[PDB]
Amino acid sequence: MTEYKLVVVGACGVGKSALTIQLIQNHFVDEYDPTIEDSYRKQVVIDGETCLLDILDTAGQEEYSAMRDQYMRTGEGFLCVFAINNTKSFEDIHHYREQIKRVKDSEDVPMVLVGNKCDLPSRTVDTKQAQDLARSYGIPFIETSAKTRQGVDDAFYTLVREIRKHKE
Ligand SMILES: *CCC(=O)N1CCN(c2nc(NCCC(=O)N(C)C)nc3cc(-c4cc(O)cc5ccccc45)c(Cl)cc23)CC1
Ligand SMILES: Nc1nc2c(ncn2[C@@H]2O[C@H](COP(=O)(O)OP(=O)(O)O)[C@@H](O)[C@H]2O)c(=O)[nH]1
Ligand SMILES: [Mg+2]
Repeated sequence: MTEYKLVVVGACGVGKSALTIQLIQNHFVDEYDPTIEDSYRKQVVIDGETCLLDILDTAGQEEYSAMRDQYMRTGEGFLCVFAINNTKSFEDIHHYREQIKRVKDSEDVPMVLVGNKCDLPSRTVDTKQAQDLARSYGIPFIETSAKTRQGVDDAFYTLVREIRKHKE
């Protein structure tokens, strides 16, 4: 079966680890060590086709370094996560998109924009703001809550669909 290398990126504390652990283990982690970067494998059925997901949950801060850049080029799709109560993390999406474009030779890289923590009432990044940014990039936007699990599988599966569309 096909294996998809997915890379979860975004600012510190947006929910990268919580999203990933909800996908893999189906529980919510409150204090997953912010410095720990690990990969997880999971077999899933998407649109009736079984595949293997190979998911990197990023945590390191280093950039513009040959080794990390070479590794990130191997990512086939990127889950670009911000938190809807963290304006800075939304603004950082530009930086993450630029890093993906910098390291990937391809001009069209599978990406999904994820606005996480949608269970919270204090929302400083509007749905429309994020939808407009996703429309500018031409990529899907998904609102998620790792806490309640809303949209978690949909975000990852949407990214796989974006890779399948790119490879075809
Ligand atoms: C809690 C700690 C945590 O989760 N993280 C992960 C994200 N981190 C991170 N920080 C930065 N800082 C640069 C300052 C800046 O201007 N902004 C907007 C944050 N840079 C990161 C870069 C990358 C990254 C690096 C390379 O080399 C390639 C590449 C390709 C595609 C996507 C990202 C990258 C990563 Cl993975 C995380 C970065 C802070 C700690
Ligand atoms: N309310 C809420 N809290 C979340 C959500 N996702 C993550 N968190 C919390 O925000 C903090 C940072 O999450 P984490 O996944 O460790 O962030 P990372 O640095 O991006 O890996 C932790 O306390 C999580 O429990 C969410 O969807 N809703
Ligand atoms: Mg983490």
